[PDB]
Amino acid sequence: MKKALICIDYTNDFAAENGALTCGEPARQIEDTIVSLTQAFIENGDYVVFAVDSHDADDDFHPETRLFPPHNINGTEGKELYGRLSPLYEKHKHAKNVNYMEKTRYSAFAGTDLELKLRERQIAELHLAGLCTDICVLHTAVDAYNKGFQIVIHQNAVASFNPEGHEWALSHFKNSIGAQVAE
Amino acid sequence: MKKALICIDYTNDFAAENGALTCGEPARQIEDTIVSLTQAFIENGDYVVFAVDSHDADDDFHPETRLFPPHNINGTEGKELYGRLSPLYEKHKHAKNVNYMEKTRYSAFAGTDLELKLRERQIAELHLAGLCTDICVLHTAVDAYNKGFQIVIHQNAVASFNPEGHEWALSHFKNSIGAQVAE
Ligand SMILES: [Zn+2]
Ligand SMILES: [Zn+2]
Repeated sequence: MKKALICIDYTNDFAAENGALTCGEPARQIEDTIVSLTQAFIENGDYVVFAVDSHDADDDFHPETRLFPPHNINGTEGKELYGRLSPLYEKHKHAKNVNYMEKTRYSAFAGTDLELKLRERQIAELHLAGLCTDICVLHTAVDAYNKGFQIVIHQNAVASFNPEGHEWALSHFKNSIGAQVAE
Repeated sequence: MKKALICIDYTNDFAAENGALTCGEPARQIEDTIVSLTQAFIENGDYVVFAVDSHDADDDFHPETRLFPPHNINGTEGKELYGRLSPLYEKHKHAKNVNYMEKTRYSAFAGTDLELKLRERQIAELHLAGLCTDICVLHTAVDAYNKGFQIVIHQNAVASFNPEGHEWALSHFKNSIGAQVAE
């Protein structure tokens, strides 16, 4: 089918050692694999969306401001893509098949035009990568499922701080959502 | 603020011993709590939705069709509410604040008029109980979260066939989704 890759929240704040909300080693462990995956999609001409948590500094209306320290703030280094993913994007950010999409909830669909863009391009298969397996990847997958997309989870290109949550999520994807979980 | 209770998939097939997709004992273990909860909501005059999985097992177009045994099939006693929840419902089903709502995906919102009904009644706080904690309850909570509802999870009135999934889910509701997890 026509494919798209959604590369979720692979920012400094979620992966870097002093990430404002860092997932730590597991997050950095997938750097090479997710950079390779994303590059492969971009070079093969498939649709690639960098879906990135985006926060204003002064926003007492955002639900997450009740739960979390400031993170992925617009204009700060924390929001920048982590490691070798940041130059990849920089290299390709003008490409037609590359979309940088700011999002304000865990799911890449929520309050965005992701579905609009995907339908325009008649995309039927959504590949998911990024952080966290059992939060943003999960919610995105739930929306994708309910919206009728075929789903592929790249299990070596996703990670979470919580190993048990990561495991739980991969099993949920295979057994409940009926996604393909790919190595 | 205005409250509603969503009582999710508490049916024979998900709770009884011979149930087609039973969670077994944990699901039976919550019967007293979930019946007490639901009755308290009904008698207090709050909105109560019995959200019940309703499948045509004859639909190869349904994502679950080939990948789950027939469950909560219309007309079958497997679809009947479990234990004392069934006479409670039968006693109050006429009531203006009681709604029986069939659903075709895990989330109680997906393809239903749940949100319509909640808006009409100006519901601001959504209470969730039922089965399974990490499947239908989870998907329902993801949707409720993205749709901006305050969420209360009734810990002793939810259960899963998977203990690790159950614990993971309650921590997810409290920590990521910002729900109140009530004991
Ligand atoms: Zn955030
Ligand atoms: Zn079902």
